[PDB]
Amino acid sequence: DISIYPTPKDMTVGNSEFTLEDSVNIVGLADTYAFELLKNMLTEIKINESEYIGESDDNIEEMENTLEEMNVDTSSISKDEGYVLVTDENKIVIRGNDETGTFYGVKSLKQLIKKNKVILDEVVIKDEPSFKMRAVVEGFYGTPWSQEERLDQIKMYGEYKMNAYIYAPKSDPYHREKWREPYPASELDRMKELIKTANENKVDFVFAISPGLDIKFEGEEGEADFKALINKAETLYDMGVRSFAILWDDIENRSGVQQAEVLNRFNKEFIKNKEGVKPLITVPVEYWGSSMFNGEEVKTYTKEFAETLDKDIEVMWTGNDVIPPNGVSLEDAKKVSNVYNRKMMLWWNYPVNDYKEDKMALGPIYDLDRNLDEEVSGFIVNPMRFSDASKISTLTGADYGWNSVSYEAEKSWDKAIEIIAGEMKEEFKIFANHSTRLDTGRPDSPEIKNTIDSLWEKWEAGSDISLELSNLQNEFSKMVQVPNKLRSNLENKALLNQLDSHLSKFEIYGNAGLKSIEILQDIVNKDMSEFWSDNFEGIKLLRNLDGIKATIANNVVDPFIRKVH
Repeated sequence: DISIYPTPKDMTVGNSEFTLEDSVNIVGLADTYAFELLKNMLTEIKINESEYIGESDDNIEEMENTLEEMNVDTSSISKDEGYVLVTDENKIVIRGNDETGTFYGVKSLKQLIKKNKVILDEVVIKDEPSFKMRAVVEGFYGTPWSQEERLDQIKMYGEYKMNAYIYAPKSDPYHREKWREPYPASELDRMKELIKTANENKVDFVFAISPGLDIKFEGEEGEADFKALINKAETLYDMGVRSFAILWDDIENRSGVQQAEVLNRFNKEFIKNKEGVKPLITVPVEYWGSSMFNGEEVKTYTKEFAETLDKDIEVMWTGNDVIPPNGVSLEDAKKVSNVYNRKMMLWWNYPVNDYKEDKMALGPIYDLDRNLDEEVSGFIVNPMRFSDASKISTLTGADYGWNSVSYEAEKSWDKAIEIIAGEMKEEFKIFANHSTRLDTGRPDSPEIKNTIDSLWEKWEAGSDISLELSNLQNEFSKMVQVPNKLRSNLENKALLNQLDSHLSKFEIYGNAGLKSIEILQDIVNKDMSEFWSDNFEGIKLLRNLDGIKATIANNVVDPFIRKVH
């Protein structure tokens, strides 16, 4: 099956395939990057000068040979970043609605090519995003991503059509403690590389400022602090920053009016007059739904903040809670969008694990309303400080952000695991299955849990539990085997290193689970001698588990083994 990720809005596969000659000839004028992409891919074919055909164009080009050729398929792709992609048996058309659309068209093409002959299936794809902003924020506490990780992350975003990176590292003082101060000389090449890499990838580099700890609003100092703010933003503009955010999350000041005013002035006196600068982004003091309401009434801060703030300023919130245990429903978002008189942006606190750092979140974006896009214009993933380990969840986030209507968590998770773990995808999922739930997320190993819950009812009733024991034994044997196989074969070694303690603990859980079954079986067999021995071995395995810091399988398997003892 043809597989494009994120899942395209509209895709129809054709009957035939075709192959490519060693010469191509591309007709198109076109986005530098979309075009340089097309090239690097062909050369991974050559460009002929005369008469197989590949027409790559944006709508702003109104290119003749392209628009003419594309008569067979009709265009109601209107949204920004939308594109159409056609292949037929031999022409291939890459028509965006814009420079980004054309880039994404090529990204989808790059996933169509099967390489030996080099074939390219025939399809019509009509495609565009559910959310206009699909971002990752560096918003965890703990050790920041390194330069290599950041660059690596940015490239992944462009690959999967995420269009923004919010640079908000808690430990970088020039975003916060020293917000007034421009970036030193030493830092400039570091930042430009980020910005340039983001630009080449159609990823908005968003610079976040958190002035809230000491900013002044009142009088002479207010005017100074405001000038400081304008200046800093000018610096960043000079580096190439075209997207900005001012954050009030997690500070002292509770003046909604003054904060909104600072934002409106900045929006007025900086944003709208600077060329290519995108809408300002903010986050309130009351950034979770429940913080915004006292019963049915809107709280003072939110009332003043929302009433004062210009409607074209984007506002992030986290859902009903800081970490919503059961995702975010359309009605949750409606309640907040009604107060703010605008589509909200969802800052989604998963896979971030900074509040539970010994457990990795390796599951799909889960329990977010399929039709959130009705009230929400932005989807923002807050990842773990562990970059490679964050990728699986983040990619499901890319899929949801791009195509929320057709997003299915489990099927999406399968594809992300395949992207990240390759040939080891089955072994990886067996592991990741036990590591999805933190304060939010898909519940861990749900079938195993049902098996156990069902087992205990039968056990208390003295009914035969052979099928369940058999089922559990299969699971536990896989748990025993997958760590060595992953340690041996997982190609992503940063990922392997991040997970190594978890994998070792997982192997011991497998063994402890196998022993727990034996203990249960001993009781059924009324074999007092065998029971004593197994019980003793089981206590030792429990001790081995308790000695390892890493948290995995802690909601389902762990209580099972402890209940048996």
